[PDB]
Amino acid sequence: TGETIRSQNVMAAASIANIVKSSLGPVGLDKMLVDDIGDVTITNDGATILKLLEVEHPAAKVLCELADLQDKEVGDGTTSVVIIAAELLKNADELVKQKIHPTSVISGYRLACKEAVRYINENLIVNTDELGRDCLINAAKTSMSSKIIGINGDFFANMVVDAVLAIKYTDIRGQPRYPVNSVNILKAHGRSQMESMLISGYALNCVVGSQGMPKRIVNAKIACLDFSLQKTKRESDITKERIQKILATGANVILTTGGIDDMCLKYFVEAGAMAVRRVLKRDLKRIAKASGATILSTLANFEAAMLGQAEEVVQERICDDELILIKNTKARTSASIILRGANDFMCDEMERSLHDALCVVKRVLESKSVVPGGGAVEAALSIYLENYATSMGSREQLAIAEFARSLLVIPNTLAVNAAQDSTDLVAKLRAFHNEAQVNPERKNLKWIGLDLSNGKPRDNKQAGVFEPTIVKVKSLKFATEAAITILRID
Amino acid sequence: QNSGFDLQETLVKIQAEHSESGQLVGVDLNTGEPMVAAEVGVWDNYCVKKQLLHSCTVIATNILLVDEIMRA
Amino acid sequence: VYRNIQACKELAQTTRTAYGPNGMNKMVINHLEKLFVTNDAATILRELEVQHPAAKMIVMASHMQEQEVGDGTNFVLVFAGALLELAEELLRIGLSVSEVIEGYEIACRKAHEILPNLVCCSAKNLRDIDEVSSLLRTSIMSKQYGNEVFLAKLIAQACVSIFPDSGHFNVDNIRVCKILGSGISSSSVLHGMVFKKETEGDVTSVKDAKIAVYSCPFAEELMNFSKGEENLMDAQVKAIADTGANVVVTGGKVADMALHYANKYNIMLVRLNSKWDLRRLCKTVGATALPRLTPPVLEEMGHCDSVYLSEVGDTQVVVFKHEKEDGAISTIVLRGSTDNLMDDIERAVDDGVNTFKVLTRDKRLVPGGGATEIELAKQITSYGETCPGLEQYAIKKFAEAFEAIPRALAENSGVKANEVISKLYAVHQEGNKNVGLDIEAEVPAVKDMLEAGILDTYLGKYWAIKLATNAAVTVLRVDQIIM
Amino acid sequence: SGRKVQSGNINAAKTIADIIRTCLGPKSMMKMLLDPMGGIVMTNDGNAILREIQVQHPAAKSMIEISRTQDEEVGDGTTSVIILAGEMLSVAEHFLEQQMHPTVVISAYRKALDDMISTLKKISIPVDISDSDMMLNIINSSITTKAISRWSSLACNIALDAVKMVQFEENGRKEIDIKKYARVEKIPGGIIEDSCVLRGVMINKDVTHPRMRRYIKNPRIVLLDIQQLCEDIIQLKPDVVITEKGISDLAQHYLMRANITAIRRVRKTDNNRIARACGARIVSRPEELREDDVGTGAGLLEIKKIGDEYFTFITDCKDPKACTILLRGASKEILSEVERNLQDAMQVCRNVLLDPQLVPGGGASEMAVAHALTEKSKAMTGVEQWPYRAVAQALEVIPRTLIQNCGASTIRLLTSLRAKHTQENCETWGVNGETGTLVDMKELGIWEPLAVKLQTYKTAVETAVLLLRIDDIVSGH
Ligand SMILES: Nc1ncnc2c1ncn2[C@@H]1O[C@H](COP(=O)(O)OP(=O)(O)O)[C@@H](O)[C@H]1O
Ligand SMILES: Nc1ncnc2c1ncn2[C@@H]1O[C@H](COP(=O)(O)OP(=O)(O)O)[C@@H](O)[C@H]1O
Ligand SMILES: Nc1ncnc2c1ncn2[C@@H]1O[C@H](COP(=O)(O)OP(=O)(O)O)[C@@H](O)[C@H]1O
Repeated sequence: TGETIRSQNVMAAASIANIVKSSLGPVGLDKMLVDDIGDVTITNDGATILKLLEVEHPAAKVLCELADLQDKEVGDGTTSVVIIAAELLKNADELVKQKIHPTSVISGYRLACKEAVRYINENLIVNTDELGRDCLINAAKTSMSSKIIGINGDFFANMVVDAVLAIKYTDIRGQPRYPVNSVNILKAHGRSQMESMLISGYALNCVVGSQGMPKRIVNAKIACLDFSLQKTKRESDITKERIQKILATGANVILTTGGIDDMCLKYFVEAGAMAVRRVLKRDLKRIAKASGATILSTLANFEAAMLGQAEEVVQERICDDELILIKNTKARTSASIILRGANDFMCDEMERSLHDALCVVKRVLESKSVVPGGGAVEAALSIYLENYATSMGSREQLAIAEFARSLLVIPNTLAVNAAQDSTDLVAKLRAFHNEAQVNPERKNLKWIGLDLSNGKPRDNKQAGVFEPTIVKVKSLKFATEAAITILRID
Repeated sequence: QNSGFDLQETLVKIQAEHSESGQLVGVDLNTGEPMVAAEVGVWDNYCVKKQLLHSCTVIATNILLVDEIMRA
Repeated sequence: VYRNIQACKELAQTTRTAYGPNGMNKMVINHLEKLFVTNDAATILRELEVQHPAAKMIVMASHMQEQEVGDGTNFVLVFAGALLELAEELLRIGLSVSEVIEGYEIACRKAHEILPNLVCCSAKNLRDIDEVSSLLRTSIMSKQYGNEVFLAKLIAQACVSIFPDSGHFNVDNIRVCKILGSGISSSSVLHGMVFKKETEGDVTSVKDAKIAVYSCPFAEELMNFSKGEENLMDAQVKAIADTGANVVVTGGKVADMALHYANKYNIMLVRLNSKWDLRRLCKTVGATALPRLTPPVLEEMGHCDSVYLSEVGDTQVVVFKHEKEDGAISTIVLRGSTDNLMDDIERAVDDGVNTFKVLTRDKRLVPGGGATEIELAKQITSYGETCPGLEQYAIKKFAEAFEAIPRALAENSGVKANEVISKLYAVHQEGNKNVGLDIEAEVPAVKDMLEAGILDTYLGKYWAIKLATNAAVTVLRVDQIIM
Repeated sequence: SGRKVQSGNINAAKTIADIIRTCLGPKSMMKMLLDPMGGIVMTNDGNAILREIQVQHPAAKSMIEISRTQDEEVGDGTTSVIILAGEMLSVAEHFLEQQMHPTVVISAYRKALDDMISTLKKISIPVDISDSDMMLNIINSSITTKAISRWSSLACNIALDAVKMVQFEENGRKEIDIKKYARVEKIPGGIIEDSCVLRGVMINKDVTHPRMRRYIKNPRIVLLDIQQLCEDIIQLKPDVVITEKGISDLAQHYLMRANITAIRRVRKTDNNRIARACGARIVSRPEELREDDVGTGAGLLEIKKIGDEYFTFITDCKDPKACTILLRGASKEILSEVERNLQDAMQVCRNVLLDPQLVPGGGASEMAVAHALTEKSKAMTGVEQWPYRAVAQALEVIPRTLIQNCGASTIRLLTSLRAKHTQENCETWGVNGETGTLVDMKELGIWEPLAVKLQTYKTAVETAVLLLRIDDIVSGH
């Protein structure tokens, strides 16, 4: 038996959401995806789960398409948007069952979405200014928590935030922009990480180039190349004439990725050029875009003012390892972090934590408008929208009420995946957010979210759990659009 | 077996003990070890053992001697 | 043998939820099809006809526990069920039945001597009504709702503190009379057996009287027959009026001419005699039943002290007070909207009286509410590794069998059992014996159970442990029977 | 659905584990495998059973693949990881049905793994490399109870040279080693005593007409994959240049004009070892032709027609990392076992170079770490102490199965073995696998490398947490 195909679509959507429900959050469980030929796949994020799940129901295909489209906008919240859409579908189906026509439900959902996006815009945070120091620090620590390095967390936090702030660009529109690839890793042997000091420029741990670099040279021009300066048998043997010509053009520090010159020592005390093997392309491109120079495949010909410049070069030993201090170039791209220790393998979690801290910092640096995470915003809008709906009086009152009630699934799912009873966490969140509006003096309480590590409510503006406003706005809009499209079906 | 010990190991130990020493050694139902059964004081009735032999032999012989069960 | 363990497991599971002050009361349908709702474990055990012999044996053990301690049966069932579950696990490991038998026996022996080191005894004596108040609160609060304990306990202990003489008590002295009507507030403590009568021609000032006991309740020719019947009943009432009798009882209804005849000789026609009253009355007055109206004599008569009608409680009730002992019997008037919620108060009062009697037998108290069980479990499981051999497994399972009690008590209050038991075990090694499981808080929190005053008797748990271990051992000693 | 899928995962893991749970120890039982035609084969190596068996559960396939990738990486111990993972997943049942989330169980498993690693590092007895007597003792501990018991004497010295002839100076001082660069030379025929070891890469191929200047006192091999290139080779004038194309008589004349010796039809498994041993380089682009074309190579070449067949001898190589190890005998039925057991010996030596230590065998290490974990669980509190104790109580399968497939009763022997670890401090006793009785393993003489034990425990814990992390199998069925 079967009837009301609308309910069938809603149930298909509910099943699709339940497939991915348990993976929401950083602590989500994995899914093992089996294809027809028997291969398996393990992943945490549900975006690739939707991209890999074999959907067959026409109704669920719409949710898959909308989630994929959401991925193309900002690349986050696909699990959240699918879950929110499914909750909306269930609640709208119940409203239909209680003799409310879907048209009024759709209108109420549209009004609720507009009211939510208007309410959020006046209760977000733009404090990611120059005065935001501790927030970034403990955001990095939260992204780096549950680790043995918590004893000396503050030093690594302020080091990484100084490194990320000191290297910012300024694009055409004036909005600051950050490349993650700008900063790289650099291992060291000996003492542990507590003595690691940030390097103002790119540093390569390899053979020593030359001692001809002074304490600080007035001009250090990056004449990067890609060939090996080797004697063979505008020159047939590329050792002297080309380097002489490039120095005549004004090349101070000629970079050689390949082998060093046999007689480079005499030429490096009068010109001060560079010769170190195995220059990484990932760092070569970054230093080229930093100083402003470009890689020259050939020199037999632009070369005087096009090459980049560096303010000073320092020759010193760091953690019993010689490093090249090509720093303070034209554009801030050249920087590195020394990893004091013994090897990169024993500090793999340390470098991964540094990388994820850099990522979570660059998420909030761009899109200066930011909102608290950990389900805080969902609870706040859930409190807002019930009071908004009770003042309508039309037939859309129940639609907006159910929208508000279903908007709480995200904190509930986060609590469920966090191994705490979602009832208590959600109730505590709602209770804290209630006095955030009925009590004007307790206004500094909206930024209360749930902490996944301890399973207790906790302020996240001070903690640093943050999200771009655009991500949540687009997620809400797309969930509402998908819900409306499904409800229009009959 | 009823005390949870190995059925054959205990019997092997008891047989070895009785073979090497003429004492009538028996099983100890707290450690699964050959026990002298005289100092411990676990004596059994003589007439009971005699009647046991007499009963078992006659019943076994009578059952072994039957054939062609018939529905009277 | 696993079938017996299974039957015992379901038996324990059936009544496990009723443990503690948050018992999930069940609906009971007796053979006469009465809609009956209660939370008492003994009542549901009585109505359930346990068919499996192992369940029958555990039920007999519980009955023996109730027969001489008066309370704690549900503890016995839960503990025996836990013991049998852990014994099943041990058997599946590979242990022989005998090994776990002596392991359980030695564990029980050790527990019996560990227990008396957990005593916070009674203050001074059975007197000081306000003290035996705090002593009697725990059992009443456990059986019936925790809300009404403050009054029910006071009522139940004021009546029992009347006669703490010579250190001898009898539960049958503390009787309970069922009076329908208003709420429990109007309930109070009276003295002497009490029930309701019909007639009003009664005298209050009565000395030692002569009490009747009944074992069986009640053209011209028509006028002649009526006159003959009238004269015959005249002869019957004159015979009952012989030897100067003043009261008459009957299990039937009243009669207009009969009440006229009783009033003529100033006889109180006591009626509404219950089928539960005929022989308890004889026991309390030393009388005997009479078949008909012809064989009353001076010898075959009862003797009371004072008979009158008291309108206290907004109802007319007759009272026989100041009997041969002059202070032996002491009833309690109960008031409730309906009977199904009145018998719950009755059985709670019975359990309170039994606990008071146990206190009379011994003044030792032990911190309840999961305190003593977890302490015993910790002590025994610490003693387990001090004993090399195959009995350590049984000893540790016995410690877990203790552990199973606060777990059930927590589950009955909607709290995660694992979290609360872990917290209790952790805090019980420093925040020692007197700490237990708090009920009011929905968070899995703990609280000391000495300032809270929730304590239960020592002999109660001693006998409960002994009987439960004996039941578990004696049900583990069977192997099979075809059925 | 929900937790039932995880229960099914761990049930499949448990059954695939207890298929071969009896096939370990010196007294392994023999499984029978029958193909769907009537043939019957009996085996004592769990890898074979897991190979020819067919499993319909993806979790079982994942565990089988884990056992596989653990086999090539370290060699033996393939059944121990399977048993340990199966038991840990089986003991996770009790907590999963108690409605506790898999996250806390996984976290408790991770702390337990850390504690076991610490305990193994603590209990390990130091061993110094290059000592031949205790090296032979290790060979008797591990390479024995196999088909090499009467042929282990030659395997001892073969491994003794092999561990010294694949040394790698990559990240530190000699601690890096590999197994697939040693130039194995397996040739059946003759008496087994002809096998030996030589320093330098060994090449089965040679020129068709060796009537030329083939062996020179300084072979500087140049790799290549044309007359113009023939003259361009003279840019540094090497003595040997190795290619992978055929050489003709006119080509040979060109070669002695160029004073180089080319080779043909050489497998890449030979060319890579040649390059590693001699440090050769490949270059053909005229722009790339620089001073870095020809690298210093070997220092001696020899021509030998060993076994009336054309061969090439390359000794005194620049890098003594791919040297010549020669295998001789009647058939290959044992020499492959010799190869895998000398691989185990090389792992012994490499871990001694990393951690110079050994651990007691016969379940002594398992019981010791179980006691350490159980005593450590007393102090630590929290809801997660139950899995922390359960892993310790479940890791004791190895002594349990050792006693089981020996005749002796498991329960009493295990109880006595525990009793000999808790009231005694520095004992670390174990169970004898032959007699099924308790014996001090430092007297019996059974030891295992730290590398294999650490790898087994880590892989078992990782497999357990992986199969507990898998929440759904929904991409189809
Ligand atoms: N550090 C954190 N603390 C609390 N919540 C977090 C944290 N990181 C991510 N989340 C939560 O995870 C949810 C979805 O994140 P994610 O799974 O990365 O995106 P997607 O679902 O698109 O893959 C967000 O709603 C956010 O609240
Ligand atoms: N406030 C309380 N908190 C925890 N436990 C309590 C409380 N009050 C009573 N109890 C427990 O109730 C138990 C006995 O009650 P119950 O099992 O219902 O009936 P019985 O008295 O027949 O065993 C005692 O073990 C006591 O510890
Ligand atoms: N003679 C022996 N006595 C006791 N234990 C042994 C003996 N030989 C091997 N073992 C045990 O066998 C284990 C490894 O062998 P086994 O489990 O059979 O195969 P695998 O090496 O694949 O695990 C070791 O842990 C070792 O303790």
